[PDB]
Amino acid sequence: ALTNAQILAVIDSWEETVGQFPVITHHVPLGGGLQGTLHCYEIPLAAPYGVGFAKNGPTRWQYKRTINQVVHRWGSHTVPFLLEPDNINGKTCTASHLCHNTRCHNPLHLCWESLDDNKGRNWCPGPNGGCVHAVVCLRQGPLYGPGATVAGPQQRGSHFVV
Amino acid sequence: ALTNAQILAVIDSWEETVGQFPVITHHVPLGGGLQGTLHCYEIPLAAPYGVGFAKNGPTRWQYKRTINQVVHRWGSHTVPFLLEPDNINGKTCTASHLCHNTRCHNPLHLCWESLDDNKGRNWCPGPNGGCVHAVVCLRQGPLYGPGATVAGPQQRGSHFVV
DNA sequence: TTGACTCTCTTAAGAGAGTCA
DNA sequence: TTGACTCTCTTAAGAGAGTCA
Ligand SMILES: [Mn+2]
Ligand SMILES: [Mn+2]
Ligand SMILES: [Zn+2]
Ligand SMILES: [Zn+2]
Ligand SMILES: [Zn+2]
Ligand SMILES: [Zn+2]
Repeated sequence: ALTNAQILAVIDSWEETVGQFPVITHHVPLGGGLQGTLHCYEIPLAAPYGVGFAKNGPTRWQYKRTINQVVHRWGSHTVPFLLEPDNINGKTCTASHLCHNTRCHNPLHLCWESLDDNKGRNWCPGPNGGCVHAVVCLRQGPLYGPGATVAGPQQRGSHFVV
Repeated sequence: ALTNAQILAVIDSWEETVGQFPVITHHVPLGGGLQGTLHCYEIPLAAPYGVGFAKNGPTRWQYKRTINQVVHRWGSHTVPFLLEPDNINGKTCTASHLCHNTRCHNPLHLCWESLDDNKGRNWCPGPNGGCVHAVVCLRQGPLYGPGATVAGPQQRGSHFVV
């Protein structure tokens, strides 16, 4: 809600509730042939999810609280960043999963960045494979690799140059 | 429907028309602090675009040919790949701009791959910066770099560990 | 047969808001 | 007030198909 005190109280209640989600250990590629361990705090698969939480999509949730007799609602991963600017360079700020695990709500696995920055982490080589993200990746992106390209650049005639 | 010879004739007509598009020389980052040059064959900004071409969206075009009284139509960048498989690993193949220039129709700047592989090239460090794409990038992706993250992972209490 | 427009759809990273009990 | 559902929207890489002359 409007007051900084009210916002801190929302963040604190959110953290307390998410802190009771089951902690699931995931072993993950870091890049460079190395492996690490992440501890994700995962929202349940089905109702009930926790005080204040409800599912609005297969992998989408919202957090809601009643303040001054009014309901206030947020995307479930946006709550840690309620005191941050909600845009950057004219682009909407988004909650970005460093662990690439949608159900996870561990704020130590989230950052707040443009949708382009967010998406791009899917292909990052990782913190031990050359990640250059200023807010560093926690793991190699799940889509990093050589790809599966069916056909490369080609011409039949002689009209084009690279 | 269309025979192999007829499909080859469609590709040849497409190449002959695109070959006459304005050729624009662009200096581009290759990764590793090096600069290279790409030559893009750019479809015009407004009609007329060239024989067989029409705009279906702000940055979308189609190629159309009528053969034996039947109208055939293709996405304007898909024509080089009409003799290739149209899916791989259960994913639809898409025309993917190695030059990251939508208006460009140079077939030496296109490859044919899943939409995820396609998107991922936006963040590639480039052919002289560590590209691991099996069909190699022609340039560093426009979105490669440290990013502009507004807020990183953080908690107010002590409920979480990474 | 052709040109120049029109419309909606896909994907996978993300969102907001309403209906009931 | 809190819970458990419903619906559609945004972005930026990509698509198919209709209408009229
Ligand atoms: Mn993400
Ligand atoms: Mn692309
Ligand atoms: Zn996590
Ligand atoms: Zn990274
Ligand atoms: Zn090009
Ligand atoms: Zn590459």
